Amino acid sequence: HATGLAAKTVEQHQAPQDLVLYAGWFCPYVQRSWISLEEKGIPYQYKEVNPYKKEQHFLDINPKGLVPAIEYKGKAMYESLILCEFFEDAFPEHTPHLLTTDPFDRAYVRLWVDHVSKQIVPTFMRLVLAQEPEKQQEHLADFYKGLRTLTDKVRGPYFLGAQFSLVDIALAPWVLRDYILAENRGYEREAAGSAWVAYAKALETRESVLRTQSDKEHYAQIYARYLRNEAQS
Amino acid sequence: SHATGLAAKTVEQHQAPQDLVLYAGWFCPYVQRSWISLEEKGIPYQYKEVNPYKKEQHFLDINPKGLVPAIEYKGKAMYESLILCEFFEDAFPEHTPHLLTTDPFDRAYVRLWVDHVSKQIVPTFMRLVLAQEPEKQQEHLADFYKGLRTLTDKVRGPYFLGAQFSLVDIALAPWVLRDYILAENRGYEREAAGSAWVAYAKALETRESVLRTQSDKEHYA
Ligand SMILES: N[C@@H](CCC(=O)N[C@@H](CS)C(=O)NCC(=O)O)C(=O)O
Ligand SMILES: N[C@@H](CCC(=O)N[C@@H](CS)C(=O)NCC(=O)O)C(=O)O
Repeated sequence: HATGLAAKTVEQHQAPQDLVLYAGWFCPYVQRSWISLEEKGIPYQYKEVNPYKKEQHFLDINPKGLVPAIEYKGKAMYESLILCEFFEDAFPEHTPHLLTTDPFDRAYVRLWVDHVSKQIVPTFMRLVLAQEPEKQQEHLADFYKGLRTLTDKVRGPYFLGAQFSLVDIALAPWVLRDYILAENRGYEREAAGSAWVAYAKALETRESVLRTQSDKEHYAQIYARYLRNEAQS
Repeated sequence: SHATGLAAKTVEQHQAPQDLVLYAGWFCPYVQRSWISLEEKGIPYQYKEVNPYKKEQHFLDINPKGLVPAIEYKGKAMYESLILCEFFEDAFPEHTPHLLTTDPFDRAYVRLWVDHVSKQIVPTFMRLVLAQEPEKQQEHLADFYKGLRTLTDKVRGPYFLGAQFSLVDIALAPWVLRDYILAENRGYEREAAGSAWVAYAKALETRESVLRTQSDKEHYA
């Protein structure tokens, strides 16, 4: 179960609601969708899914079995980024608009969300799973490269500037987890450049992000998560 | 090096300058996705052919990654076919049809299945072209059929959502137009994927906006 401030948030979201969020406290993809709900003040019921003992209703409405998922007005959806966009569409008067209202900026947000999903997050995983120091160093260099492609475009404090957006939300969960890299894979924020130092700090101090954060897990736990993902591959 | 057939007429019809400039390659199925959306929605555009062997400096200036499709609109530029398709919905909100629908849940549903097209079906198709060994080719073809049935399990007909044409259809159509490559070179035939695939491919490749973007066929080279 969730701990820290996240435990407070879970306890405040036990009541039934039209929107049900099927979550895992540990899951960074869930955190993306959870941050969006906390940013926009959308009402939601939080249900904790134990992946080792998934309940039957969850599987009926969500047979692929991933979190996050939602049920809303009797229909179900999954995929963290799709849910983030769905919250924008389905609660149109619940500001902030995390894609902006501007058509080009919305496209630019989607482009850089894609960079997070395609480059940054997969390399984070490959670095955790790299075994030889040489392969670890190669994947760490690639992590820096992918971080720096993004920080080249960060206006500050957030990706678009003052306006928090889905680019920030897509990435923030992995900032919260980068102590794993610092403690086990030779990473330091400073080695990716000062812009990353400042942007990481901005993401991890965002109040919505803090409200979804549990106590730090151990390396063995996340490594176990990645081996389970491999086993489901 | 230029569009042919029906596509050459469409190109000829879009040489005048417009607010929206589409940087295109006639052969590119990703370009076709974005081109189809413009033709569905009646958005004014100017078509510019990018020859990949001699890219204009201005195209590289405003689009350093140098991919097509790309657009220039109001001094700003963007690329990635599906992002452009969503951009057309947002930037031209009164040009119907709304190819992701106007319903929040159905929009998410469309996004989910565009992803399955984008992340599963098209990559498998591409692994099957490049595979050379019976080993990888037999595997990728089986995978390809698996992805098609999974999709046609949800096709309502004539199109993915039913009567309403959508970005799921658009994301896949260019590879329906190209599946003769698989048929002539990799043991593929629509009929092995089920009657539903046969009908849905027919529906996609007879779509007027699709036909407008269709050049003569290329060879396995
Ligand atoms: N692409 C998905 C990834 C979601 C995902 O992989 N979630 C993991 C937990 S972090 C999961 O639910 N795995 C299924 C399981 O452990 O049984 C998304 O963006 O939501
Ligand atoms: N993910 C891109 C793929 C675009 C792509 O690969 N375009 C090819 C043409 S089919 C290209 O421009 N390659 C660069 C070149 O050949 O110069 C999209 O969806 O737009």
